[PDB]
Amino acid sequence: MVIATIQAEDHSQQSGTQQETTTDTGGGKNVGYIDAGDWLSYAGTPVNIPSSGSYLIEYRVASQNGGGSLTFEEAGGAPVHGTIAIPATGGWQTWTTIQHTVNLSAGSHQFGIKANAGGWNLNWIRINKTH
Ligand SMILES: O[C@@H]1[C@@H](O)[C@H](O[C@@H]2CO[C@@H](O[C@@H]3CO[C@@H](O[C@@H]4CO[C@@H](O)[C@H](O)[C@H]4O)[C@H](O)[C@H]3O)[C@H](O)[C@H]2O)OC[C@H]1O
Ligand SMILES: [Ca+2]
Ligand SMILES: [Ca+2]
Ligand code: NA
Ligand code: NA
Repeated sequence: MVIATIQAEDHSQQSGTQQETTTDTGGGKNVGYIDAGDWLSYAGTPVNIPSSGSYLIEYRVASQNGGGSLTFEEAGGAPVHGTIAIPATGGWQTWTTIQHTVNLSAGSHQFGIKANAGGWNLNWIRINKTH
């Protein structure tokens, strides 16, 4: 069951990135020009987690050459929830969905993403129940 879909471009604050038009399914925009140090805050749109436990986080990503990684966290940087490697997809607008699990406490969260290594674009993020 889906808890939230967050379009990557709908950040309340950011550093070092730029929006661009995406040709991915559904159109709209993606965040691009993501490099080490860059970040996206979704603190403006808190998401409610109904119960403590495991959640599946999905990211809609594109990467010409691979090598990227990100850290999913609360905005401001702590606690950190998890990290994920972003694979090469064949190009900047060739999209795939990647995923990992993290533990989240129940209640209102203000999420953020920190790029540890660049080379990827982000269309949206999705938070899902597991159990
Ligand atoms: O006396 C009564 C007033 O208190 C009441 O005012 C309402 C109070 O609630 C207001 O909504 C608030 C707005 O802030 C939200 O938290 C933010 C969530 O995003 C975060 O990024 C940010 O940092 C937080 O500050 C909070 O959840 C929400 O409840 C509302 O706008 C006011 O109208 O009005 C009725 C009076 O009788
Ligand atoms: Ca950048
Ligand atoms: Ca988008
Ligand atoms: Na492409
Ligand atoms: Na980089």
